[PDB]
Order: sequence, then structure tokens, then C-alpha cells
Amino acid sequence: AQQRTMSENLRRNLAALEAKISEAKTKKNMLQARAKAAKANAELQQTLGGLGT
Amino acid sequence: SSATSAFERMENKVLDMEATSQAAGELAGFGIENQFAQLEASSGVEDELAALK
Amino acid sequence: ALFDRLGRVVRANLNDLVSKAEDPEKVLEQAVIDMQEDLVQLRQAVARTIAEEKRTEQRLNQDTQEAKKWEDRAKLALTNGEENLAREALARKKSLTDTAAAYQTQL
Amino acid sequence: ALFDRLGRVVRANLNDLVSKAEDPEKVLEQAVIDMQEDLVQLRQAVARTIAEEK
Repeated sequence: AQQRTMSENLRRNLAALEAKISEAKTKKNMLQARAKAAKANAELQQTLGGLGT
Repeated sequence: SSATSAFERMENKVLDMEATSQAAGELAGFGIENQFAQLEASSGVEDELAALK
Repeated sequence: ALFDRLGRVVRANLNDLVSKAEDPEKVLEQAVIDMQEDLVQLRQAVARTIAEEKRTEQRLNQDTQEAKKWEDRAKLALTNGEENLAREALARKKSLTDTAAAYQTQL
Repeated sequence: ALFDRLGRVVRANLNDLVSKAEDPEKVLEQAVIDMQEDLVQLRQAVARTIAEEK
């Protein structure tokens, strides 16, 4: 009776963790695209402008 | 110390770069818009010429 | 600010020397050549950001069509009489839909 | 009073000497060049504050 109740609590917490790690994984794929874009914008600004020697 | 503790720290750095890069563009200024308008008008003048054909 | 005055002067003399070594034709020619090479590299950098536009269209399409296959599987599961199997398919289908929504926003 | 005077004299002789080494055409050109580099850094300083606004 203790084992069955205990098993459920472990089983439930793990599934919630899988969802969290999946979200991170989901964030990571698109988050890299933001970084690429942010870098690309910076170079365009420097090349169009640029002042002093 | 945790995997999340470093992931969430990295996310903020990517977002800061996105904000910084756009802000650099804001303060540089843009000339694209007033050139684009010249292209739109430039079309309008030759739309009439196209219409005759 | 006596130090500053000196630091200004040392740099000014170096700048004056550099502008002797600046020929007119060749520094000017090299300047266009540098710009041409740098511009091509920038086009390459931009192209891989413009790749992500196309890729995010693919990602969304895909996962919205896994969502359909869960429905396709579910219709049969209901008919055959396994309510639990049907609910699992429908539950899985929902959070694929949540994921799909997120993609459009990003896109 | 006394040391204060002598320490002014040391500064004053140096001040004259550096002003002689300041050519007006070159020093003027260099200063404008410095100011342009400084302006770019300052624009980026504002941009990184505007970043936290966003």
C-alpha cells in the first residue's frame, strides 16, 4: 500500500520533469536563431556607419 | 550549481544582445524608409507608361 | 592635463606619418577591394538567419501534422472501444497544438 | 606657500614646452579624429541602457 502510493509520486514527478526538459529543448532551438539575428544586425549597423579611424 | 541555473542565465544574455543590437540601429538612424518611398513613386510614374502598353 | 596634451601630440605625429604613407590611388583601390570581400561575408551571415525563416515554417508544418495523426489514430481507438487509448491520443494532440502556436509567434 | 610656488614653477615650464610641440594643424586634426571614436563608444553606451528599457 505504501509502495503503490510512493510509486505514483515518483512516476508523476518524473513526467513533469520530462515536460520541463522538453520545454528547455524547445526554447534552445529558436533561442539560437535570436542570437544569430542579433549578431547579424550588429554587423550591418557597423558596416553602414562606422566613424573615426 | 544546477543545469537550469546556467540555462536561464544564458537565455538572458541572448535577449540582452537582441535588445542591444536593435538599440544600436535606433541610435544610428535609418534611411531605408525615405529611399523606399522614392522607389514607390518611381514605380507610379512608369505604371502609367506600362498601362499604355 | 599636461599628460593629455603630450598624449595628443605623440598620436598626432604618428597620424601625420601614416598620411605620408597613404598614397592616393592604391589605398583608395584597396578600400573598395576590402569592402567587396567583407560585404560577401556579411551576405553569408544574413543568409543563415534567412534560413531560419524557412526552417521554422517546416517545424510548424511537421508538428501540426503529427497532431492530425493522433486524431486519425483516436477516431479508430474510439470505435474499437478503448476510451483510455483514445484520451491519450487526444491529450498528446493538445500539447502539439500548444507547441505549434508557439512556432507561429516565433515565425 | 613656498613649496606651493616651486610646484607651480615645475608645471609652468612643462606647460610652455608641450605648447611648443603642439603644431596647430596636426593637433587639430588628431583631436577631431579622437572625438569621432569617442562618439561611437558613447552611442553604444546609450544603446546598452536602451537594451534594459526593452
